[PDB]
Amino acid sequence: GSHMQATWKEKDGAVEAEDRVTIDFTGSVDGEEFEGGKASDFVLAMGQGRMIPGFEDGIKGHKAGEEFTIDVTFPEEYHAENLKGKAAKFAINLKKVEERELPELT
Repeated sequence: GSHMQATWKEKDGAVEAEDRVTIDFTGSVDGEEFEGGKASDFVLAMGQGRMIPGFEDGIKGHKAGEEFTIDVTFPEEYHAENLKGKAAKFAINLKKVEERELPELT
């Protein structure tokens, strides 16, 4: 299945200004893990997808293959039809942290 819809050009080093890490986590919200209560290949954008104090903490993008637990709650603006206003808790495990650069930065 060779196609590749999305475009990526991330290197193989640590986290950078606006990168994208690969993390797997499992957590609950009000004491009960909802939909996203469990993620394996969670592609986080370091400084793109409103990296909140929670993700910006553990999922810094410095420990490729780490296992940590952080809190996460999405603001009133980050209301995505999938996880909008998700005030929950997660236990994540960092992995592939590279330097993604979709938009041309001049």
